[PDB]
Amino acid sequence: QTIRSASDIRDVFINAGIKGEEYDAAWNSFVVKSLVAQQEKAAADVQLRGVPAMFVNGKYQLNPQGMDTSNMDVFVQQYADTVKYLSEYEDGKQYTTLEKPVAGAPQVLEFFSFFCPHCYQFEEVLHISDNVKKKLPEGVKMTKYHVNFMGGDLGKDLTQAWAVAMALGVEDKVTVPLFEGVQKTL
Repeated sequence: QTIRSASDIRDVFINAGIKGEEYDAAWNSFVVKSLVAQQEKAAADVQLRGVPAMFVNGKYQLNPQGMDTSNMDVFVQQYADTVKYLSEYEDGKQYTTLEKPVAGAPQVLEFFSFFCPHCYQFEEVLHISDNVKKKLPEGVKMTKYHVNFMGGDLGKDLTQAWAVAMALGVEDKVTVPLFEGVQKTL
């Protein structure tokens, strides 16, 4: 169940409960085609240099380097808070303001890769994700986009695979199995 190829990614989806026909149907769908393009554009729109990264309303970029890292606990609590705050802490510290705002951007957008070790931690060690969306205000959702500038050929397939996950609404079912399958390969 390690992920070294496209078919391996398919296997993980199947073992998550998505049937191969549904996966293939979505893999080749218009919506998924459109989602891979938008994942790429949205990264380009904020001039994304790397992951993990998080942006609020196309306006603000979370700045974990300007956060209290005394310990893990305090850091996770402050990160989930800055997200709460901005979705309603001084500029240049816990967050920065984008020069040219991205209109039409999701309320809260995280960028990640199944290849990125700090992304695996953010998601399944620090639980930054779970922790921010447990404090996220009502009517505000967290979106996650996969980036294709990591992992070569396999990275692009994972970006299209994620588009399928979003297309079918099975993000919660495959996130962990996908992180595990790629990180095990490391």
